[PDB]
Amino acid sequence: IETPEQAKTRERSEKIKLEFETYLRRAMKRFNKGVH
Amino acid sequence: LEEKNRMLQEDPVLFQLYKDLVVSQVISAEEFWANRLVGISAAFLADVRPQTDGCNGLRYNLTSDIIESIFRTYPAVKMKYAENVPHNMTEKEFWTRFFQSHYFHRDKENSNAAIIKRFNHHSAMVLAAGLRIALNLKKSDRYYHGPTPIQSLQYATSQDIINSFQSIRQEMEAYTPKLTQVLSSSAASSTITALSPGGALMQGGTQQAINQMVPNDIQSELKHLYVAVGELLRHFWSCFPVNTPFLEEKVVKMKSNLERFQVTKLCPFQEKIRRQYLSTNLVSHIEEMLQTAYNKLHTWQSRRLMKKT
Repeated sequence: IETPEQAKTRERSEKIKLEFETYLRRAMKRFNKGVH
Repeated sequence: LEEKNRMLQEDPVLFQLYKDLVVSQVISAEEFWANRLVGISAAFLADVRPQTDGCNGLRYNLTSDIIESIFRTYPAVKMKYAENVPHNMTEKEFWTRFFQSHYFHRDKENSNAAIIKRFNHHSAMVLAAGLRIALNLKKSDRYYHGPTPIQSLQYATSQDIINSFQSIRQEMEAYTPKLTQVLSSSAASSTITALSPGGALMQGGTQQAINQMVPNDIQSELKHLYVAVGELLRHFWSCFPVNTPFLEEKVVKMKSNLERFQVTKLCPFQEKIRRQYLSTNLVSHIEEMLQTAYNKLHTWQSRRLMKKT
C-alpha cells in the first residue's frame, strides 16, 4: 500500500501521461484528416 | 521409518542408546519403541497490518498462523483460496486482492449498516469458532514416640535417688565460684590433642582425587551405561507388582535384555577398567543394582512357586 503522498504523485504522473497521450491522439487524428 | 529416524537425530545419546540396545541384538526395535510410546481472538484482523518498511517495502510475512486464524474465522476466505489459488490467481495475488478489496477496507447510512452487519457477522463467526471429612484420632501417644524406636530410658532405684537428689541439693546449696579449678594445663593439652588434626575427634582428612583416576571418556561412558541401566530397571519395576501373566513374560524379557547388556557393553567397559587397572569400583554399584534386580525377580519366582505348591 503506497503512502498517500506517493499515491498522489503517482496519480499526477498518470494524469499527465494520459493528457499527453490524448494530445498525441488529437495530433494524429488531425494529421490523418489532413492527409485524407 | 523417516519419522522414527528423525527422533534419533534429535537425541544422539538416544541413537547411541538405540545402537547399544537394538543393533547389538540386546533388545528388539519393537520393544525399544514400545517403551518410547490454540485460542481464537477478535484481533486477528485489527492487529494484523500490512508491514511497510522504511523505503517502499511490503513485508507481508504471510505466516500460517494468521492465515489459519482467518480461515477458521472466515470460511469465505478459505473457499476463495481453495477455488482460486493457484489456478485462477496466485496466493500472493489473492492476498493483494484481499488487501485491496472493499471487504477488508470497509470504510452514509448504508455504510453504517454495512459496518454494523459486518461487525455482527464477525462476532458470530468468533463465537461459532470458539465452539470447535471430620477426623478424630485414637492413639495420640504415637506422635509422642513416632518413628523413634524405644530408647533405653533406664530408671533409677528406690527412694535413695531422692537422697542423691538431696546430696546435690545440699552440695550446691553452699556454692562458691571457682576459677583455677575450672581447667588445667594437662586438661588443655589433652583437649588440644583430641582436637589436633588427625586426632580422635579429627577423623579422616584429605581424600583422593577420584576425578583424575576416572578418565573423562570413561566418565561419559559410565553416565551413558547408567542411563541405559536406569531405563531397563525402570521398565523392569514398572511391571511390578506382578498381577497378570503378561507381566511375568515382560519381566523375563527385561532380565534377558539386562543380561545381554551386561555381556555386550558392561564387560568390555569392565575390561576397559581392568586394562587400565582402575582401582575405583565404579562397576560395583552397577553390579550391585543388577544383582538386586536378579534377587528380587528370583525371590518373586520362588513366592509364586510356593503359591503354586
